[PDB]
Amino acid sequence: ADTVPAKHLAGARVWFYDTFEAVDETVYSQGVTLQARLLTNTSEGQLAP
Amino acid sequence: GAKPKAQTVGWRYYFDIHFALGKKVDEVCAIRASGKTAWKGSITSNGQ
Amino acid sequence: GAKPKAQTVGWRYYFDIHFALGKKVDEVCAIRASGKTAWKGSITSNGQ
Amino acid sequence: TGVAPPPPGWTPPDRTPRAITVRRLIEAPYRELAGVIDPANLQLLDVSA
Amino acid sequence: TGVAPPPPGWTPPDRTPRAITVRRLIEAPYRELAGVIDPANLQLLDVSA
Amino acid sequence: GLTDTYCRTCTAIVGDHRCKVNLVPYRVTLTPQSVSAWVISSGVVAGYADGWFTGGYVEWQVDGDNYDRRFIEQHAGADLHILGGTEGIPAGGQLRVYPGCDGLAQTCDDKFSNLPNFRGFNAMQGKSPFDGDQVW
Repeated sequence: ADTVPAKHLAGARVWFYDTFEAVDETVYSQGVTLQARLLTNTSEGQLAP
Repeated sequence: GAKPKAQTVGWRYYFDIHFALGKKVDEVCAIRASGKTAWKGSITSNGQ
Repeated sequence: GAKPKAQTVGWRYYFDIHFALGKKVDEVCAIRASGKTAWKGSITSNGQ
Repeated sequence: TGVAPPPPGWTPPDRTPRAITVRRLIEAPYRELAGVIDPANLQLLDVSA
Repeated sequence: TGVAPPPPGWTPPDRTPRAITVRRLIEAPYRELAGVIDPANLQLLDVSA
Repeated sequence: GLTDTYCRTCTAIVGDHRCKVNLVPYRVTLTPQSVSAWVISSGVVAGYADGWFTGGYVEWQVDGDNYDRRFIEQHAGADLHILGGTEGIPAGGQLRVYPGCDGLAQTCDDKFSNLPNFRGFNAMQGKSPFDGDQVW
């Protein structure tokens, strides 16, 4: 894709994001800083922010 | 926009249950659930 | 076209039910439904 | 008495949602946009999107 | 006899759908079209739409 | 003829054909120190932890090859509480006393190390059905 090989020390995390990612449909311009949080969901309810 | 990259239509539930059929038994023939023959056969010794 | 402005995935049902637990009672401790503790506490006088 | 009652009762499941410990944020490269966005809308997308 | 049987039985709910009494028709302004229609299709929309 | 329950305790008499535990090593032969209306006291048993003999029985020879047996309500220090009173117990006759099993898996294994033959079901399932209402 748009990447080049680089050294990865032991313990690096590998993500198979293909078909397993949450996407925000809103379009944002470059240079903007965002703050986001992930809330877990279970049959008992949702995590308190 | 367009169709989502993937859709979560349903979930698959996995459970590990331990149960007893009573006192000593010799052979288990088949398992039937909801009127459908899930498994048919015969086992006479401890195994998978 | 595009995604609908809003989607009706489900509905919330509201019901007002009046029921009696029998003869005079002193205290109600908790309510359990479907194996989950919905409410736990103690009330000794008529109130909300 | 001599006999004692052991603890195990219903053993309720412990759902009590926890906060996510492992996570990450990324920027979507052109691959997923090409594969998920129709050409008509994609072509009008500016370079800064 | 002296005692009489009172009416209340099952008290079935009265659904029997009625015709809507309060309603209105409107024309969608450009705001909702902009917020619900992708730019590629929106730009091709004629002024008379 | 049911003789079957899915509970947490052993559900077996210590030494029965199901427990397969040999009580002969645990046999204790002693001469009681003092006998009362309801309590038989001996100093030898004082050296065991409280409740060691709880659930056991006392067997002694009456005549020939026949023994009459009694029970132990509770064992505390040097005093033994006999079920039904100590009437008929000789004051100087030789008595054989066996221990008792509480039935808990911890008790079964730590004391007798008979866990493989443990007939109880401690934590396999207490309520869990596969046709309930809400698994969560």
